[PDB]
Amino acid sequence: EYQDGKEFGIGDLVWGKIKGFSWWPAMVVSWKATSKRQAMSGMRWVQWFGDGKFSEVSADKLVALGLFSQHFNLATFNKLVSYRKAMYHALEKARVRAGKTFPDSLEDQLKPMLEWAHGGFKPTGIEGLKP
Ligand SMILES: CC[C@@H](CO)NCCN[C@@H](CC)CO
Repeated sequence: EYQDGKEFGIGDLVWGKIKGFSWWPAMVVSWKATSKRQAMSGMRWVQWFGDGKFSEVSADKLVALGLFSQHFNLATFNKLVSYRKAMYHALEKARVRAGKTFPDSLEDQLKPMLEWAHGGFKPTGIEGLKP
């Protein structure tokens, strides 16, 4: 599955861009997770953080979550609680994968995770976000 010459494999944390939305964090999943169909060549099933829905998205409309500063939308973050919730769930997954720990509102748990992400996911850097 996903042998089409494009990047992103199962478990990869990504930003996904679907028409009419900010870049949104997601995880690349197997089509078997979706209960739908195999993805067309050149596409990936992703599951969006925050709402848990599945979309078939072109691999060219995906970027690594680790490219964080570049794709994080501060306006969307300020405007939408659903986006903030998505960030939390996405960064929590990132955090556990990287072996990272932080020292309790949504915005308060989020604060150091966001700082971590925005700052480059130190000390591991983005290699720590790998599945
Ligand atoms: C319209 C409902 C809102 C709240 O979850 N969706 C947030 C955006 N996430 C969708 C688009 C990336 C994925 O369904």
